[PDB]
Amino acid sequence: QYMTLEDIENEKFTNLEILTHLYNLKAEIVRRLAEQG
Amino acid sequence: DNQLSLLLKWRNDKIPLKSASETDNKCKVVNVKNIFKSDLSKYGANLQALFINALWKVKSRKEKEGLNINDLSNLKIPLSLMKNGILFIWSEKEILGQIVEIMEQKGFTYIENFSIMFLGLNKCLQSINHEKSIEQVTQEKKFVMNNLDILKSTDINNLFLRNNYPYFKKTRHTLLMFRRIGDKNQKLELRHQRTSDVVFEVTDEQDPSKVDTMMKEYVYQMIETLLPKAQFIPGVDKHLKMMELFASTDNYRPGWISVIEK
Amino acid sequence: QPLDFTQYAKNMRKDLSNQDICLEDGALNHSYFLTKKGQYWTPLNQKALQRGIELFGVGNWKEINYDEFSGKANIVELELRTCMILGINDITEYYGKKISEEEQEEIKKSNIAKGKKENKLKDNIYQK
Amino acid sequence: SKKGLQGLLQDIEKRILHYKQLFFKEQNEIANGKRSMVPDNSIPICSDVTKLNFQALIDAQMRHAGKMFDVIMMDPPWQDSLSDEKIQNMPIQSLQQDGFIFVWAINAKYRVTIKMIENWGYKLVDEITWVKKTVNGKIAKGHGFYLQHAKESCLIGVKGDVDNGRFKKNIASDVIFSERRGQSQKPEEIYQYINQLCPNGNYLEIFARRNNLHDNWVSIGNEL
Ligand SMILES: C[S@@+](CC[C@H](N)C(=O)[O-])C[C@H]1O[C@@H](n2cnc3c(N)ncnc32)[C@H](O)[C@@H]1O
Repeated sequence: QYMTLEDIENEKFTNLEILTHLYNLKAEIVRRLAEQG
Repeated sequence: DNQLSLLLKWRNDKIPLKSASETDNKCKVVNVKNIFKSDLSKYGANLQALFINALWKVKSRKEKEGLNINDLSNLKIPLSLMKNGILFIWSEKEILGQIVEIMEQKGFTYIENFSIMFLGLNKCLQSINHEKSIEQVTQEKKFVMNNLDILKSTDINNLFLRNNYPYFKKTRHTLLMFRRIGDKNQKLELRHQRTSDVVFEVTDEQDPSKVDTMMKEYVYQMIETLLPKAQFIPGVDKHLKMMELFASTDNYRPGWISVIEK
Repeated sequence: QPLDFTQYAKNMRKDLSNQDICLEDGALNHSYFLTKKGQYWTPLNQKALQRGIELFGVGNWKEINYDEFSGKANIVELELRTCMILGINDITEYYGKKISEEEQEEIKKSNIAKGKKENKLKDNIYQK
Repeated sequence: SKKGLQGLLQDIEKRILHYKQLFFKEQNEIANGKRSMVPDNSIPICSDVTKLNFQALIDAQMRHAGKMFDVIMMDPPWQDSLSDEKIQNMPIQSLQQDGFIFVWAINAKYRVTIKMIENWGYKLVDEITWVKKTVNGKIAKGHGFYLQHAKESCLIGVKGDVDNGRFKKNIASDVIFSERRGQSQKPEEIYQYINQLCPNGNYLEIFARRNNLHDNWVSIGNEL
């Protein structure tokens, strides 16, 4: 999803889905850091 | 635990409506030899509700007199009698689809079914403690209603009236409701979702199909709530817009045409 | 004439069920039936990941996805499965190592042994 | 944004570690033989009933059991939503020679279901009504047009020889007072009722999710 941690931490989501949500969020923070630099 | 003070709440709220006199203008009591072979268009017009209080002769009802299903096709419901309205039929499990098929041959689309869960009177009495006349049956129904705070511990599945049937035990009665749209731009006003599609009734084991008083009143109030302008109020209403077939010979409900098979 | 329902179910799963629904002997593959539909890791997918690590440097997952998975795979799942295969949760030091299929078991055993030695063996993964 | 953003970076590290181990643990349990909630003697089919070779199913059932299905339950996707014609075109005439059909029907498709039972050679003989129950025990009244729908009707038709050794008569109940367990998720009691009707028989479910997989059931679905 996005910066909303509660959406990516849903119990309905499975661990693979949750984990790829965290990895997409990680990519977003990396992109924001690259935009900062 | 079973919430029967709420499932059977209506048995403490709804009162039987008093029967109107035959010499009164609020009822139309008509007597016919055979309802299925009688021109009903002479006994009412522009109907909105037609509740056929049909008691069927089915193999489940052992050695009990009732209407034959094959005669229902002989019934005539012309557009003059009912143009745009709702028809109510007591349905048994072995002649369910046939009824629907018959109702398809007379322009009545299936729109609803109203099901009565049946709670065993003897089972409820045994849970309280541990041929019967209708006065006695009503007496123990009221006794069960009064003693409902101590019956809540018993599971609801042990109270269901599981009567004999070839395939699945009969713990339900059905009132199929059909509609006739008829002409266009003639809107049948309906107050929607004002009655539960399922009800619970404590019944006797011998004849669950023959619905007793205080519960036929539930069906009457469902019909009158579903079709508001079909209710006959004197002064600005020329004709009665409700009519019931095979009605009780002593209880003529006001606002209805009482058709008695005599 | 009773019917052996275990054998009957096994034979029917052999006949009219997917290769992921049942196993080779007809036994019900429970691995398929506790992950979401369309997210199951087949043994063919494991062999494809092993062949992709042999063919391409481990760490570059777009190439593996477009070559040995026909583009229908998750990069996250590929990274997690290579972490399982190497036995180490963090594969940063294994970036583009290009490890062969017949050799990867040695590093898996080495990481598992380091997990026992350093008391970091949490569920068959060297928690470094 | 700004410093707390990389603070979130530490956060998006920490969780992505912990969940990782959790996933690994689950997969490790997958490696060391973890049983699923579905039973062992379940026969799942993952195919669309439009494209599924029913003749293969018929031949497999003939060569593995020697007899056709005894109960065929069905929860059709009424208008993925299959049309009425495509649901009707399903070859239930060949999937059953002597037994019962247990097809669920919403109100809007109540009549056509009675048509389908009539068009498949069955004769409609029963109805089982599932009254939806709330968590407290009350009636789960839904939404309707004429009445507040608080029921789901499963129409039961019968086809042929029933007075044989199987198909116990006068069993169970025609009413299931069970709770609502999910979206379009049928009660489990009907399965028990089916086991009350036909003990240790062969049964078929045409539109079955993963929760409808039971013992001695040949379930069909697309998300199975
Ligand atoms: C009414 S729901 C059935 C729910 C199920 N009986 C339960 O209790 O969980 C319809 C289901 O049928 C399945 N289905 C839909 N379209 C299908 C198709 N074309 N062929 C086979 N199965 C289909 C899907 O799993 C869908 O959720």
